[PDB]
Amino acid sequence: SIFRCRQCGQTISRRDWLLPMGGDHEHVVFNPAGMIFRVWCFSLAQGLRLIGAPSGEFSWFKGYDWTIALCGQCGSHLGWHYEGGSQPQTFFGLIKDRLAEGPA
Ligand SMILES: O=C1C[C@H](NC(=O)c2c(Cl)cc(Cl)cc2Cl)C(=O)N1
Ligand SMILES: [Zn+2]
Repeated sequence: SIFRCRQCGQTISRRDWLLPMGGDHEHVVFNPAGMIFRVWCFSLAQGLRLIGAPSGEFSWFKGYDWTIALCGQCGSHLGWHYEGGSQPQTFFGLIKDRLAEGPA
């Protein structure tokens, strides 16, 4: 029902807020360092700290620029916030295995 940061327990998001971007909330992707991420898309999230300036470089989602999303509490890299696109303008792509699911 809710998703917390796996490292410290910070409240991050909810199952109800999963978003099927391109028909699926799950997207498996790699960055230029070859790191594989299983990214779940969410319409909304909280408890994050978004860092740096948005960048389109290597964006996995056409038309969106990303900013890195850290856990606001412990600093763990939890994913990205996506903006500058259309339908929707913004969303979060969070790394599934950095989250823990549990009761509200
Ligand atoms: O949509 C995205 C987000 C994802 N970005 C990254 O992994 C990334 C890059 Cl490329 C550079 C730095 Cl300095 C830090 C990070 Cl976290 C990517 O490659 N495509
Ligand atoms: Zn945390």
